[PDB]
This record gives sequence, C-alpha cells and structure tokens, in this order.
Amino acid sequence: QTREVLDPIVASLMEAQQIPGMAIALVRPEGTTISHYGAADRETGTPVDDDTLFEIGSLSKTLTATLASLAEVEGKLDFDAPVSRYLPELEGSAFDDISGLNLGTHTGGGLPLFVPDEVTDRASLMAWYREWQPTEPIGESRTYSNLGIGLLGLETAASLDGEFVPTMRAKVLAPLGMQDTWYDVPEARMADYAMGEDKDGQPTRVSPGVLDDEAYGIKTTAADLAKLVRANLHLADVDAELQQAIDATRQGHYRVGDMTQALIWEQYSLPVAPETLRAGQGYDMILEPNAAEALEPPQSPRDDVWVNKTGSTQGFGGYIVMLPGKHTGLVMLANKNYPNDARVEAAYRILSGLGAI
Ligand SMILES: [Ca+2]
Ligand SMILES: [Ca+2]
Ligand SMILES: [Ca+2]
Ligand SMILES: [Ca+2]
Ligand SMILES: [Ca+2]
Ligand SMILES: [Cl-]
Repeated sequence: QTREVLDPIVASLMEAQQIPGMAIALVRPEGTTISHYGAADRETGTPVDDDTLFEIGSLSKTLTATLASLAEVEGKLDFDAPVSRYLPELEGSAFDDISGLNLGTHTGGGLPLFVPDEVTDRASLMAWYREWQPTEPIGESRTYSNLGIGLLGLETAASLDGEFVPTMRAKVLAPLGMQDTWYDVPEARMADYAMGEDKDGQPTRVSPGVLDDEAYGIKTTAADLAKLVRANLHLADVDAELQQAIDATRQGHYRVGDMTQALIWEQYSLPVAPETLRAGQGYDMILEPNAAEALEPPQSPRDDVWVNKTGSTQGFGGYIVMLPGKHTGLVMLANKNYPNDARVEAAYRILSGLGAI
C-alpha cells in the first residue's frame, strides 16, 4: 500500500549505502505506519523491531528545544532575556548579552561547535563560558553549536528548578508517550540497543560527554519520534500547554539564506528543490558562520513549508521531515552514518511517491 511506495526505496537506499538496519515511521492523518528493515547489529544479525533503540545524535536537539519552549509557555523562561538572568553564575560574561532564543537558533555570537577538551564537567564548562569571547555579532550570525544548545538545556533546567533529564522525562517524554526514549539505556534494554556502523564498516557506539544529553545523547525508536512528529502535525491529543510549546518550536526566527531557522527545526518554503535541502546539510551551512536576519514581523508556524532536521553519531544517521500543510511526516533512523544527501533523496522520493509533494 503505503508500504508499496516505501519498501523499494528503503531497499535501494540500504543496498547503496550498506546500512545494516532501519526503522521508519510515516505519520499521516488517519494514522502512523511503522516499518523495520534489516539488522539492529550486523555482527549478531538480531533484527530491527519494535523495541530497537537507535542513536539519534543531533536530533536530540529538537527535544531540548521543546522543553525550552514549554518552560516559556509556563512563564518560567523568557526567551529574549539574557541567559545570565537564569544562570547568575554567568553574570558579567557574554551571557549578559545572549538569550535563550539565540541559543535555540545558533545565533549566540559565534559560540563554537564542539565542547573543548579542557572542559570535562559542569564546573569547567561554566568557567569556560565565563571567559569566552564572542566572535560574531549576536543575533546576526548563525554557527551550529553544541555548546549553545547545551547551554539552552542548562538554562531551561534552571528556570524549571530541576535537572535536565528527569525534567525532560516528566514534562515532555511521558506526556507524549515516548516510553522507549532514553538518555542512558537501562541494563534491561541493552539487548535492544542497535550497534552503529561507521563509514569504514566498523561497529561503534556513542560515548558520554559534557552536554551529551542536551545535544546528542538520545537513543530511541522511530515510533517514539513519530509521537513528537504527530504532535507537531496536530494529530495528537496532548495537553494545551505542551501543544502550544511544540507549535512554538516551529516559529521562524531567522532567515539564513534560503533556510529559515526555527527553534532548532530548520525549514524551507514550498516548493523546495532537493539541492536547497542538500545545501542546508553541508559544510557551508554547518561548518561556517552564516549571516542571519531576525524575523521581526515574527512569523507564526507556517502550513506551506518543508520542516526538517538531521541527526548523526559516528555509527548512526537519522532524518525527520514534516509537511504541516499535508499533515504528513517522516522519521528515518539507520545504524549507519550515511550521507545527508542520500537522506534527502530518499525522503524526497518517499514523500513524492506518496503524493505529498
Ligand atoms: Ca521578553
Ligand atoms: Ca574533544
Ligand atoms: Ca550528561
Ligand atoms: Ca519587536
Ligand atoms: Ca540520485
Ligand atoms: Cl561536543
């Protein structure tokens, strides 16, 4: 059916990219279709199924954004306020001049991509933030930053008077029914935890690290990510405040060339060419500063857009696409870090084959 469109495209993709296993969710009005392909671990051959956990890498950032947005809806976090208003340990630093919004849109003054090696824990991280000098004009330049979205998670946790993961669990994951979503995979689920395969065909699994939970640490199922997508598409029955928080994550905040930066979510007006999508996931967007123009007639969530986010670790590659105007979404998780361009092509062919574009 829907499977007749999906199955050949994923077979072709997994063959071409030598991906051991995939889990895919297709979200539409009148329902969600879950499909599993291949092996969760190439070296045991254990199949991908309902319980298989995939590393989603930077897709974790969408959950971080959602929690921040919920704190904002609850009146506990002001997105345009200086981050030092909620983390007074950073008073007198650059974070007097950088907001939660800047952090959620990668416009925090050129804040760098990676946590530096001299930062090993929360104390050394805060010391590093206190000393750091902005290298770009705050709110006028975008640099993709684990440090920034990480700090947004810490700011959110402070504003909610709780710790990041328990707070995430209580306020976002549990209400969405995301009960297969883990920051630290329990012993009892280790048999479900897919093994990654890197670009050389070697097994690999993500290591813990500072700001891991906020930036890249989730292991989850396609089905759980589909719940977050369903809610984004107004197809879920969720509490009003959570729904509002989720809707606000899709508000466009900056124009960045052809891309609109929402709260972590990245979006494009329809029709969108795949080449534009590809440009969004390459060196020039991800590894250079890009000029960013605040959207000052501040836009409402749009119904005529391609909304997306990639996520990877060394051994995994995930992609989410949402088409709010079609009430359709796609979640693709793989245990190989395969090229972003191939993620775009496969998503586009699936969605075109389904008539959604
Ligand atoms: Ca304000
Ligand atoms: Ca390092
Ligand atoms: Ca952690
Ligand atoms: Ca204004
Ligand atoms: Ca092609
Ligand atoms: Cl990092």
